[PDB]
Amino acid sequence: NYYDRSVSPVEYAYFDQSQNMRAINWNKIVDEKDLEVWNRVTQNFWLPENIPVSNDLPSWNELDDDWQQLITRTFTGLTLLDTVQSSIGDVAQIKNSLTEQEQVIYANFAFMVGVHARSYGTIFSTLCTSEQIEEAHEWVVDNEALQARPKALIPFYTADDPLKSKIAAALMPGFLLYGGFYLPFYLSARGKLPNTSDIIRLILRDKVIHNFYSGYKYQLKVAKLSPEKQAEMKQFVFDLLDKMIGLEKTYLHQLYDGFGLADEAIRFSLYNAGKFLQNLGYESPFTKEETRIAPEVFAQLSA
Amino acid sequence: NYYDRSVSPVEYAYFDQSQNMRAINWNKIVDEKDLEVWNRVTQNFWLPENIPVSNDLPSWNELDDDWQQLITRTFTGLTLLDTVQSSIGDVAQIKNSLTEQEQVIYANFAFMVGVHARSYGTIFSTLCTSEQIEEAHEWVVDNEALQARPKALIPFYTADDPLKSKIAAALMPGFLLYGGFYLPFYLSARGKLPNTSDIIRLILRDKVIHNFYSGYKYQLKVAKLSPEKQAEMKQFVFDLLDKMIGLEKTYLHQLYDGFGLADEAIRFSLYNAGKFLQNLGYESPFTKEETRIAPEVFAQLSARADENHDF
Ligand SMILES: [Ca+2]
Ligand SMILES: [Ca+2]
Ligand SMILES: [Ca+2]
Repeated sequence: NYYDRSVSPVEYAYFDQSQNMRAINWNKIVDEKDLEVWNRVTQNFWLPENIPVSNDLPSWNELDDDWQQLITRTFTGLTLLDTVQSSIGDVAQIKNSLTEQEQVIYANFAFMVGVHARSYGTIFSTLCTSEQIEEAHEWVVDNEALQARPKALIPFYTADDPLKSKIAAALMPGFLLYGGFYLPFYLSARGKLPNTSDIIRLILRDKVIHNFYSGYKYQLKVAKLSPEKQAEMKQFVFDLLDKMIGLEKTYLHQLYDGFGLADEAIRFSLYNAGKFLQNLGYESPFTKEETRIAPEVFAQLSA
Repeated sequence: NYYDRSVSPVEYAYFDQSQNMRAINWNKIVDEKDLEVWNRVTQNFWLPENIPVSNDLPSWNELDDDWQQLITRTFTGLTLLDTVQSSIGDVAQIKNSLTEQEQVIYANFAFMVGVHARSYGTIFSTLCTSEQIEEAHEWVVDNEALQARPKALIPFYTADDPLKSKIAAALMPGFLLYGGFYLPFYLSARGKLPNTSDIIRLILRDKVIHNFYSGYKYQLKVAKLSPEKQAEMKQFVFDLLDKMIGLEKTYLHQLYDGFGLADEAIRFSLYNAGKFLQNLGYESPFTKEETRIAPEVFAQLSARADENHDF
């Protein structure tokens, strides 16, 4: 068959030029799961302009300067993480794909995480002053605890280990932003910024698929490895997650300093750390007490 | 100001870690052209399943096996070029961006060229047999003239010269597929496969912007260079275009062998070669005779993409 004696262009470009290139074949596909994911993420296309964030103005005006600062800072920090994933992380997955369709799906992911980053700008334009916006950018650049998180993960994207790169690509949508996502749901549970929470739910509708898919592809690759190499990768995952949780806790304590929200946000974050691990085929070590989310906040998350 | 003492993440990842990272700022935009392009390409989002080509079945079934084969082969060849650009070319532009928004726009481009590639499969699903689809894939793999074209561009994407990479990224949507796009417009001008041409026009509505945008960013960067380096880059562009035209001519004569379409297709290609040069800030050397397109074909080429097909 033509497929078994040719390579996809990205394999030609970065791995092996010994055989000629094949065009993508969407009429005969290797993995049915790729078509399912492709259809879902493309049919879920959205842009921030179609949520009426202006209707949040009354409840925004109920919040003082400190709360408004917290929200702008929180969201600008999430914007940084999306900028990392759109511009580096998801595109780095393309060349390490198992299938042709997967290469196209990661292109979609990079674009949609771009749209996620863009959506915070829409919220800021609708609600924040230009000085609130600028202050939050200054704060993000100068917050070492914030910066430590992407600085720890970026090297996996730029190094030559596809499995470690894949783990980072799952960890970003699966875990790293949930500490910040706590804030809008905490607020909307109390009748504040309901339209902003609709944008957050559109973002999560994508991110849950991004985490699942990267975890799915990770599991396919690692299952081929020897038991010793499988154990080595598991050890790497739990060690990296442990480090990222340490960094996330430090950052969230700084972010929410004065508001009391950090310990709840950390539990919300750890619930998702467990989900991240589950999507890689591992068991969550975290207790029900460690991952406890208030019913009113969980209702916002799961709507 | 925070912006002037920080770097974007992709700059941090690949080039410069002397400063901390900044989040993309969509509230204070460096180049309003980026916002204009972002808004247009995102508003133009479409998916090929929304343009069913089941209504092409009557005119498709009129065509003999040779014409059906030609179309399947031509489109599978265009699918390869889209696969090259989606999986390698456009994403390679992200790290060489002048602005933050440009990084996100090239992510959009890579995705949408993926959609372009996807669209041919939806056409084949409706019109082609399993055997026709498989034969075309075999033919593309084994056709050296076809292969030579993306093989000439890929090295620029994987190498570390950003301007040469940018030129390649402009040449793909600006020039390399038009020799093949001649076929559906030749057909639809004769009342054949009209719905397929709607898909081609949706594809072109994106590709014209991809070419414009890469050409625009190229011009901004080369304007900063010394006159000597500008002269070096101009010579590279015309040299690369000359090479690509030679490779395209050889491929189109093989593709259209027995149909007589190759000389018209080559003129159609060279018209777009001129536009490619113009979008890079250079003058087209090609004569009116060399780039002559029939009005009935140009009518199909230039018709507005149907807004009803938008997502
Ligand atoms: Ca405003
Ligand atoms: Ca508390
Ligand atoms: Ca002729």
